[PDB]
Amino acid sequence: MPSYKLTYFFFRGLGEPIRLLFHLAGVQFEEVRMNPDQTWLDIKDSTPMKQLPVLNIDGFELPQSGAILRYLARKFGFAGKTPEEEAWVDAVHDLFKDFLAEFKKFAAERRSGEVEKFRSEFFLPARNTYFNILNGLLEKSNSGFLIGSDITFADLVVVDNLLTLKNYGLFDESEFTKLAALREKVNSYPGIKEYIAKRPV
Amino acid sequence: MPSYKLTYFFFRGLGEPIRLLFHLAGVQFEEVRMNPDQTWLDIKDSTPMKQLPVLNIDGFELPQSGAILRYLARKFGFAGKTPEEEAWVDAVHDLFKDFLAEFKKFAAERRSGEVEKFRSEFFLPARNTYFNILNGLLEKSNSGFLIGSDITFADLVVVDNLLTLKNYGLFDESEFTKLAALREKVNSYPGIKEYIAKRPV
Repeated sequence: MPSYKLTYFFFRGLGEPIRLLFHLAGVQFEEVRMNPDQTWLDIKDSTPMKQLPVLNIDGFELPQSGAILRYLARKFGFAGKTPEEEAWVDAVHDLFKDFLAEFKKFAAERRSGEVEKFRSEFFLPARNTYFNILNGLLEKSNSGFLIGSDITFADLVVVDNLLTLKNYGLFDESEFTKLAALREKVNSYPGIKEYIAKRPV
Repeated sequence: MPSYKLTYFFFRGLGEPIRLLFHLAGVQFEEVRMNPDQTWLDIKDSTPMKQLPVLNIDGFELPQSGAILRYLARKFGFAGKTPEEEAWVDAVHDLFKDFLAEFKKFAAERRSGEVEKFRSEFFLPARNTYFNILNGLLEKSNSGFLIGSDITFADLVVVDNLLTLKNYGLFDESEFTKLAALREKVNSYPGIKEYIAKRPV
């Protein structure tokens, strides 16, 4: 009877996929919320790698969303259907992390200073390429999920971001029929539909 | 008999740890150095996720430095022992990556445009934090390696960067008696030692 504990912030950011993961695998976990508006230095300074989220499973401590995602997805069997698919999961995820950093660069710079769609020409190009690679796997894929015969933590990681992307008005569900379908596919997926349901919008 | 190719540029960059792995392991692979100053637009486009390095095991491709490392590292036996140990290697790897992103963020500003040490007093707080969490493991270590009873692909990734940081003068072997200690253990490691001896200084 192992108990799972995830310490993270109020928002979705990096921990949401891990959340959707636990729900996808239907394994109950206890979430200790943190306040980024009232966090104490000594408390953050005592986190495994001085940053959240952090997983706790009967003693074991694991920081780094990426690491955590895989650790659980691995146990719950949503890390990949074979040693080679798993690596592609790790692949799409890395692509994500890469883009995620290009996005944050935009998001954190569109409130700096005034026509500046100029810097919106580092992002759109990047976002576009990103979407191509994603539409490449989608173009192929015969299951609806990015890679594999089923859903993997790569589908989560990518869509949760299509959400925030959407909210920053950087993702028009229209123009991107394919990704749209995926977002739909993973949101309606049992375990997540119920979760995304009562989820503080 | 399948063949192991790695496509990547003339320099160390992101692919070097993968190279260190194939040697440290002893598995035979061939390198396809690519010209960063000659990549024909359409050549880049037809790459798995339009980016190098790329692992090839006979018409099987793996598009991510991290995906490629973990993939091989698992097959080769340097991903970590127990699942919990592996998760930490994955975590220390993610950390390195978070850090790497800062280093670039510096090197860039380090020659753009003016004694902007302020950005350099934005880099150090990232630099040090990184080094600390890195020291914590290094202490808790009984092997002399970041995590586990032996070497891990995580170390490969960490020491390499320590070298390049060195070249950028952002690291002093004596100032950091521990991290330096680590770097020695990896370079001298049987297999790596040979290889690094024959690579372009």
